[PDB]
Amino acid sequence: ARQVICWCFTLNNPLSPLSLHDSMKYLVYQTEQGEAGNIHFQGYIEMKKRTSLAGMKKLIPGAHFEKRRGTQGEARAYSMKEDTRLEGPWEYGE
Repeated sequence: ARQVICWCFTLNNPLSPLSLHDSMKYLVYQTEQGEAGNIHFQGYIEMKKRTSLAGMKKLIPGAHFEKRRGTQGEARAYSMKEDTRLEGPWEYGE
């Protein structure tokens, strides 16, 4: 059994809410307040396994993603900033 790292990305001024992916396994995101009255989405997403950024970007082409593992396992606790947290957290998928 092999484990994969979560994908940390940030979506600013989203045109719509995210959803589960047939390729991924779990979906986690939350809404935050910032950059003008508008809102942004922030969370972690775990893909199938051998899925590059192309897989995630395919769902939301035009966002900031990071697979460098800047929070591999650490995002399970901190996740996002509660001080600036607006909505969530939210879990979807398996």
